[PDB]
Amino acid sequence: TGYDLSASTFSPDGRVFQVEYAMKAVENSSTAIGIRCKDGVVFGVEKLVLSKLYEEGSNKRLFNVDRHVGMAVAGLLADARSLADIAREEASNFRSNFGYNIPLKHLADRVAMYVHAYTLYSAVRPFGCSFMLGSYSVNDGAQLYMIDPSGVSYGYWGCAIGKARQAAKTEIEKLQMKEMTCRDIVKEVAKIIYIVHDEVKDKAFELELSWVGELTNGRHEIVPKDIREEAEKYAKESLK
Amino acid sequence: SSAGFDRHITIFSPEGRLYQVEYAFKAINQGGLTSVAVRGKDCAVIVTQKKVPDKLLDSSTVTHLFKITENIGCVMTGMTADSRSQVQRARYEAANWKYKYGYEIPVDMLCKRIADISQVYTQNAEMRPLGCCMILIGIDEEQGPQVYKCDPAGYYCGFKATAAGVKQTESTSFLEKKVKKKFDWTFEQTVETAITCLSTVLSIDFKPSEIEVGVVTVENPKFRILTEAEIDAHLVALAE
Amino acid sequence: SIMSYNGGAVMAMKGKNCVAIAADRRFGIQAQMVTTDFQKIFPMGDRLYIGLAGLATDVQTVAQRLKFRLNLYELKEGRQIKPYTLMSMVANLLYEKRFGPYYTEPVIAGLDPKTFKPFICSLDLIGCPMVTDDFVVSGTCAEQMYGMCESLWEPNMDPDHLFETISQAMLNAVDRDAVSGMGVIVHIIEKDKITTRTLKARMD
Amino acid sequence: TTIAGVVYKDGIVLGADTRATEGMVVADKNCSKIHFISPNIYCCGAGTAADTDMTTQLISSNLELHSLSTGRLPRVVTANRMLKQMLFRYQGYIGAALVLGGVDVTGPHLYSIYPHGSTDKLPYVTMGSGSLAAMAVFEDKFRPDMEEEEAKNLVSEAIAAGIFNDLGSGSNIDLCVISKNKLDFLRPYTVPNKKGTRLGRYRCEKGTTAVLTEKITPLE
Amino acid sequence: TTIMAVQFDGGVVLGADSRTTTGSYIANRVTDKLTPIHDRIFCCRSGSAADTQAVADAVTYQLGFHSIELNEPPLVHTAASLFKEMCYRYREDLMAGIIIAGWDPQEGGQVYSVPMGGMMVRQSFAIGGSGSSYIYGYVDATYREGMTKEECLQFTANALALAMERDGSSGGVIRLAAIAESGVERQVLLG
Amino acid sequence: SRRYDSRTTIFSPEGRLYQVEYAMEAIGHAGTCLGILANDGVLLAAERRNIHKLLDEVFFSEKIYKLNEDMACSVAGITSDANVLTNELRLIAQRYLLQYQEPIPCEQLVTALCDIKQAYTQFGGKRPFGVSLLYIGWDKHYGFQLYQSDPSGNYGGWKATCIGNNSAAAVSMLKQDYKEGEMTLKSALALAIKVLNKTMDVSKLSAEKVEIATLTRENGKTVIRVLKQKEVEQLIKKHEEEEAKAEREK
Amino acid sequence: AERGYSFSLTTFSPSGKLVQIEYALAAVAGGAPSVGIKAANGVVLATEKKQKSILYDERSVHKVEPITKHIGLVYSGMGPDYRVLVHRARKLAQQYYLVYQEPIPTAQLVQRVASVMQEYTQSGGVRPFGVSLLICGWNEGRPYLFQSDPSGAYFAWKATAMGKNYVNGKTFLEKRYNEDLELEDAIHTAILTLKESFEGQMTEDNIEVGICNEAGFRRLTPTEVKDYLAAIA
Repeated sequence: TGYDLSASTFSPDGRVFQVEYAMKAVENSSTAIGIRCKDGVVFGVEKLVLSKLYEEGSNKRLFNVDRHVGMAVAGLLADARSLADIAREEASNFRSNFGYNIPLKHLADRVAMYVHAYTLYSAVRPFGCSFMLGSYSVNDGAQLYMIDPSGVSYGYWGCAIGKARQAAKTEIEKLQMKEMTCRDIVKEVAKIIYIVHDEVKDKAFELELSWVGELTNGRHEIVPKDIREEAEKYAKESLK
Repeated sequence: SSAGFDRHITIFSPEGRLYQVEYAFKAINQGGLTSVAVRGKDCAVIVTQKKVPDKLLDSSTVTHLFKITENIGCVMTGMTADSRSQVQRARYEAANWKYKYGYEIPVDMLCKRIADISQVYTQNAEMRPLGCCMILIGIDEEQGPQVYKCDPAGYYCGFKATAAGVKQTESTSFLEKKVKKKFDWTFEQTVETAITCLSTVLSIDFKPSEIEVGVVTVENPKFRILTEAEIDAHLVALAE
Repeated sequence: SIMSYNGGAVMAMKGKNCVAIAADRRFGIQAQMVTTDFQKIFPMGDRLYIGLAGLATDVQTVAQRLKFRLNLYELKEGRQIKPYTLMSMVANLLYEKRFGPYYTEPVIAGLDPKTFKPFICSLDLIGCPMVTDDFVVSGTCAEQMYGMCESLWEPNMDPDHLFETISQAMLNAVDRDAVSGMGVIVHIIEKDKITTRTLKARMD
Repeated sequence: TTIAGVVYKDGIVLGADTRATEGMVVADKNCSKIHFISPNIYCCGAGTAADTDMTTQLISSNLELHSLSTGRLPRVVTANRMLKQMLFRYQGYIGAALVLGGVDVTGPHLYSIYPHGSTDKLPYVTMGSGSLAAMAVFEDKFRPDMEEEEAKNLVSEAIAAGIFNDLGSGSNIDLCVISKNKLDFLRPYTVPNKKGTRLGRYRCEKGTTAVLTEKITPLE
Repeated sequence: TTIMAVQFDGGVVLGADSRTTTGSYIANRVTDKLTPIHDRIFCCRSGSAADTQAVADAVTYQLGFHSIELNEPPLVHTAASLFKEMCYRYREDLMAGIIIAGWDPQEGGQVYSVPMGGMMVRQSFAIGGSGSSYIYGYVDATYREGMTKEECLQFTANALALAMERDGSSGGVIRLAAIAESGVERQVLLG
Repeated sequence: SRRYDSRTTIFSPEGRLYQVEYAMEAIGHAGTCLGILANDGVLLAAERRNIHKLLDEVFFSEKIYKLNEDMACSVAGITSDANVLTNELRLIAQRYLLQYQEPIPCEQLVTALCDIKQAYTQFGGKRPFGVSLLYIGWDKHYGFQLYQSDPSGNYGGWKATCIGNNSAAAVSMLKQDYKEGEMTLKSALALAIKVLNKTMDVSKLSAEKVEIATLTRENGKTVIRVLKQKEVEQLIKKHEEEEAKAEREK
Repeated sequence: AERGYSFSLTTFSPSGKLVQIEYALAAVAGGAPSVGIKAANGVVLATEKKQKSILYDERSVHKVEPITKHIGLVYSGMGPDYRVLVHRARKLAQQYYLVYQEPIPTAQLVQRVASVMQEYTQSGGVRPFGVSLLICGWNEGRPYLFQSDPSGAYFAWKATAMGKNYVNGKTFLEKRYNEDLELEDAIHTAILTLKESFEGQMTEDNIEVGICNEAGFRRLTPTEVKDYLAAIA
């Protein structure tokens, strides 16, 4: 009876209703996944199609915060760009006072202290964005971290948010991940990406893919469709 | 008793009781973890564990062991989101005392300065009480080791051996009879009794890689923990 | 100089069971006199006075600002004011401005509220407390104050010899030296009664 | 104004002159520049008084909020870093020229406080106007402190060295014994300087002075 | 006053004088100019002692809270960047005599000189001190490339002795500091 | 946060101040004081709700609190709630002496404190002061003056007062006692004794439970006479003989 | 209205009584017993600390936290908000000590703290202190024992008691303790009234007796507690 009003108050069951509503708020958004190979980290984003809707290559949830770091985000898009600028401004403070690459561990920790703080106050509101953080460096290596709206900082080799299909991360164990060079990895993930998330719910869709690792020498950028072209090349013939 | 909107904010009750604060009792239950503290003559040993629902879990990132100072470490319970925001505050005042004072830190009264910030969290108008539970060890000159477990009500608490949490109530029941009587405590004696006190609760007794045993003993005063090597040897030493 | 602007000399001499304090009545700018009826030493509490030597502003400013904090301490606690409590009360007031401090030579000589035992002290313009076991002298010329009194003051001096010693001391200094003059007021207080006498000085 | 001291095995002995001069005429003939930092820590004053007095009172007030945090007994490393911390925050607008010493669990330690905030750890330090005379005795005659007593004489030898050499430090010798268990403060220790006797009786008898106005105010 | 820093393959070697003189009078006969920031990161200080201590205490607090939170090796180059940013903003107030020389796990032994201007630059050797004006020709000749930690203690002793004996400000007892993977090594030499 | 606000400051629909009406219910209870006109002096008396005899009574003046050596104020209400206003007005009375050097008159002294209690009622939603205290003193213009404070921020100043609960039988008697001033300072205090003896709950006129402080106008000291309770008992028995003499008529 | 910065939550009941402040007295009543006695030379305090489990050692946490070397004190009821005003009183007692140069009396600690404690209750958004403080010490040669309350009202009692059944222990301290007695006799009846609501086990760690000497406050170790009370009273 109103225990979900103030974000600064607990609940009769001893948890935060504001976070419980924030966890499923990210689930209604389209799927954005991530995975890390040995020398690199892979990102992906699904783009839903209802009517048209608009130009392809628009408002992609894939963003680039820093040289070696990138953003695979889900949920409300405007709240993601705000966290994109905060992570960009935080990356600007590190490159200024220090001048080298910001470690992914503490970069996620800075955002972990932010996302957690907004959930504590009833004035502001929690975040409806659950994103993926991953990076690779020559002196660090490939790490991937999963951040949740509750403010828990941690990471696995892979995680999945967005829509509830979750079958696109199943075939990854059926293929070589840490053994592969991250090159063929791009086209190996996209097979079931097309199969599952059936066309009954959404007639058409579109896929974005991004990668950062050794082949780019630590740089992060979205893999072009024309180069190396084998991304969507092998994806169409792997549906069976 | 409750009257008006008092259910929707953090304040007292018509009977003088509390609701929000007492809903933080089960705030640890969602994490479902356990931490028990045992202290010896020259040594102090902490026992903890972690849950691995998926093989993608990384041992380093999901590690629940937190190190405040080289000489003095710590551990938390409950939801790990609220704990991390208290980690830097435990590091903050630490470095403040290392800088200004220049010695082994308030091994006794440090829980007062931490609980003060923890009380500010509770004393704020609208803010999350941060129900994470702080647990510290200690090292002093010719005082032997110290063990301290703080709760997020804003008070300082610590003793020889203390266990508080979900299932920690049955763990202290064995420690009361195990310590006295009359007995002494050696290095391996405190490590062996870390499992037996939990053996009165659950102790599924599986591969030690999931459980983490914190240990501090005075030879080199610096706190530290081994990896997987002799912890299993201390697990097979207690069982003959 | 700054202290030589308005001039003035505050001489406080402790007796046996009593204490005496004296200050000149001359008020003027540089060498030009204004009025001889100006009052420098002001009553503070009961059977306690304070000498002031310096800019007449800081004489009136401190004494009024001291009267402010004077009562506020006595109204909270009905007990008395003590010469020690009022001593640092001026020191905290003079320390309010570190690099801007007021220019004065405060001399606080008053009896102990508990017993007849007298007490004397003198503070620097920056708030530095200082105490002596014989006398405290503050004024323009320090040669006549320290030279005379060291050969005059004695360990045991009754109110009869205490007032007459500082009397001729001010007579010989004013009739010879220049700066001070135009009358000198003397406050000699004891446990039984308060005595105030005004010494005769040259009018030129 | 001269302050000096040396450190022995189990403690420290500090000393300072009692003469405080303002201008060409001595202002305060008997003055104690040793100030209370804490039970086991004492510091010697110099330079500007009211500046260092309010300083050491605010320091000790902060140290009353500092050492008492964990209780135990006050270390100097607590007060040490605060000096270089705080005094540098003002960039040396105030001044100190102080001798800091105390007996901790780690043993006795001495320091020299400078107005800019720089503090150095030395077994012997000399500050003030007579720092040249107090250093000549500490510098050349220094020894590894051995048993207690001989170092208590080394301070009195250096303190008296600055009194008889530098004309700025007159009046009385001061000595303060600071050790772990035992704490002794002896003032005045010795009075080498004396004043000549009066050439006669200069007392002025009554009857030779006229009073313009008299007032009698009886009390209770 | 006079400070010296030399880097070999497996670390760096530092040295400094002891006697420090304010004006004609000697302020302190024995003074350690090395600053124990961290075990792997040291520096040599000169000029104003009060300005060098607090800035070293500030970075110790800044990096200390940062490095302990890192649970990572004490990177030397990032620590020297804290001196680079502070000495640059305060260059119109503070005087910077700090030269950061320390061994790093990833980058090996490195020396970073930070003059009064606040800039940071890496060189094979570092020079400093008021008495270094006479040894400028001696340091540009006797110095060799690819030095060994053994002869580094000899070469730094040759550079300090000529500066301490000639110049009046520098002097006292010679103290050297050796930094390598084996840890901090200090010694006292004279004559 | 609009529902959590109880609209303390904002009025009641009935035209009354909602917070002040419940405030003055505490003034009708708790503190009990009195005042009357007297020549060449003024008297004050109060009865303690702490009157239980287990106290030390080492506070000397308690309900009688003396703000200045020349001025006292009888307080009715919560002690520490009033103690915030005491030192405040004490400093307001002291800052007046600072820029003036002349005793603060009673007129502007009351209007200064009533506005402090009013500021919390008009804005901020803060808890208003439930303390109603009296005022005594003397000035070179209007002479003897009596005043009262109200929680709403108004000065309740008159030449008589009824505070806060009992004294009832004496209240209407004070209107028959309305003859203005007299002294013989012991005669006006004798009238105050029949008030304390007759109208007390346990009666008996307990001496340890009440304290009488009188201000005597004197040039220029203005001596305030604080009775030591040694001369109160003889003052109590003074009018008890007169009260026994008053009943000899009928 | 206005900001939301925590305006006062304390309102007046139809009878004029305080709402949340009187509820803080329930925490004092639902707290732990604490007693003190002002007699003759000095003041004696007797508190009660009992471990809820056998794993608790009383040698670390101390109930008595003296404000000054000559000033002791104890408390009743509720810790978290208690240490806030304690350390606040440590900073506040310095202005009187620095400016007036004097070992500030307990009466001035009462006037300053209870004024801020009353201002703390007037400020809303925060729960009032549920701690009833017993302030004691020695000043001007005559000691004092003063009792405060969550509302800020300060009283003075020869022998006072707080906590569970404080009205029953107050009558015992009214009868068994009267006039004034020596500190040794004051410790006696202070433990006897503490043994009233105490359990059937009394050891050195179960009760701790503080005493304020004319020479200034001295906190007695558990040694002297087991020596005088064994054999309690």
